Amino acid sequence: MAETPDGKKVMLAANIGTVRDVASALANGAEGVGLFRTEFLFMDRDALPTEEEQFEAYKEVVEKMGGRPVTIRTMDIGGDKELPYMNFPKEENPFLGWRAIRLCLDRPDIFKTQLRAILRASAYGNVQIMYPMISSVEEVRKANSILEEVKAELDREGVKYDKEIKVGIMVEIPSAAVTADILAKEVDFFSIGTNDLTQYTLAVDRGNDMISHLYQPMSPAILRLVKMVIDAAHKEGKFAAMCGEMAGDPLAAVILLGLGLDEFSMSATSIPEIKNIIRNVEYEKAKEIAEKALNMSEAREIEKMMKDVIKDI
Amino acid sequence: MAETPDGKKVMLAANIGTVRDVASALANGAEGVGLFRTEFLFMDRDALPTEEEQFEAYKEVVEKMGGRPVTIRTMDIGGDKELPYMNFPKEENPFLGWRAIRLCLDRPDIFKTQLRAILRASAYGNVQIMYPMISSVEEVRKANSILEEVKAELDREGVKYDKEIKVGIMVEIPSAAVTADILAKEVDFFSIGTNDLTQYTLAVDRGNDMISHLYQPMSPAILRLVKMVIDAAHKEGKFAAMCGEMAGDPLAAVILLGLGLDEFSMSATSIPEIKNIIRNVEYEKAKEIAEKALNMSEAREIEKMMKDVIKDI
Repeated sequence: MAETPDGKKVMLAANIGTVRDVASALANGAEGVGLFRTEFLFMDRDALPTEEEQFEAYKEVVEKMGGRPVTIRTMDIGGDKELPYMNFPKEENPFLGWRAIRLCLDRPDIFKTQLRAILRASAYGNVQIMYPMISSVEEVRKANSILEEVKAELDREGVKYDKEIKVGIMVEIPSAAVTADILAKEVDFFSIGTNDLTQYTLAVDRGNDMISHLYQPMSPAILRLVKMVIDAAHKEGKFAAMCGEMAGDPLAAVILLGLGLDEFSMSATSIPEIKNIIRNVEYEKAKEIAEKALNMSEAREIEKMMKDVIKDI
Repeated sequence: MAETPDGKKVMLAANIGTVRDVASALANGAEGVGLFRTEFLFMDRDALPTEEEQFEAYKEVVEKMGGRPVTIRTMDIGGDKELPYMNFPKEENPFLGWRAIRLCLDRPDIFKTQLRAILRASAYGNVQIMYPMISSVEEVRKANSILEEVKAELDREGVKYDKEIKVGIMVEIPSAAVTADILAKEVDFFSIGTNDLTQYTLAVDRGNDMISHLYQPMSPAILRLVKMVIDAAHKEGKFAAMCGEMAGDPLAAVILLGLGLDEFSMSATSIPEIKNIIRNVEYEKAKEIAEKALNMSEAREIEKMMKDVIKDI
């Protein structure tokens, strides 16, 4: 398992986007699913996914992971996507628009269908709910209110769910990182989504060819937001995960270990590589390295240092 | 002067978008021009503004201000605006795209023409340069390198500029606030652009009516970034300004004052109103109100508190 020579234990989980992916996740040592993307259930179809179709998908993954935690992220879709049954409005900047949790709060019918399926799946294993695109504690409160509604609905129908199901949020909007202490009081965990956190924090559309060079997850700015979220989570006794691609990056492994990240979630094939690094760097050394990294000025300084750290393999 | 009874002074400046705006600024008691928007020189024309046209504009504002500091912001335009001669690319998210300083560093011929006019204008008064849409220190250093190249050009041409000319940045990308301590080593001042800082920090397009209830400049997240910038500037002996619309908002005046903001730049008409608030609130009391505002969790609590604070003045 991923434990430093001096005894610091971390959890390595897998990001998946379909029911099939569980096989590779376990074969590569995944202790759980830190990010189950549910977009496969909504894309390339002409009507919304029914509760039962969603339930069967969630159920199969939850059972095949054999009690390991499965963090299911609710729909993270906006008008930038091709969905004919949705009818999205015209948006000049879709990435800053009506999408994901914002759409769900305005379309409770979609949101409750997915929550009902996830909750019913939690009766068969270890399930966690994760909201995307959270900007403020007020949104989490509204989301959790509809979640309690669905619980009450299933209660009235005689349908079982895990009453202790944990609910967390993707931390991908900068306001969520800067107010992590506030959010920490309302959620059971954070998962740092560095992919979009980098895009919003630097104001850089990764899909834009002309400013690609400005997209730098390994930047002083994002690593300071990472530390912000981890510390706020720990101060409230909650655990901090990361499902962005940084968690699978060997150059970031030692920094994240040093910052006290509880859970690395990544593409399954990256798990053995990160595990090896964790097992070959003391937690006390990693803390020093993360401390140096967070006092650096430019992403290049950090890259060179970590390259030298990985070089010492 | 805008000074609290117990002796805390702040500088009240004016935002302007044309040359003629300077008269109103002086008439309202502006101690400077905290933001000279230069978009008027680029918009609604068929060709780039020449150095001499820009120079004559900058020079007149600088002279009429009579030695008061004039902060001139370089071009802040992207493909969201219609400018045929710029040949902007089609972009999915223009606000996250190739604009302002990112364009200037890719098109230094445009950048140097404007910097040349600004530098020449500084021979006639108190001029300061401000870069928009800075996301990293790497960008500031790339922009300053071009500035020094322009200084060397003027030198060998025998043209005069203020060799002590101060250079600062707009703080509107979240990463710039999170790395203020790093940026403070490379700039002479910050100016907080709360308008765009709010949209980026919350990942909300203010122009999106469907989610415009999420646009909240007076949220904990934004005010915490403001404090971040102010503290970082002061640790390096620099001053922190705000030209975003928050600086002209009477509700924010006491918080901004309490956080230690050095300079309030606003539409000239708003200067007397903010001045009256500053002079009728004790700095010691303002610090406590700011501390409370930053410990709060919703934009509702803060605005509700501030409304009472400035009714009781």
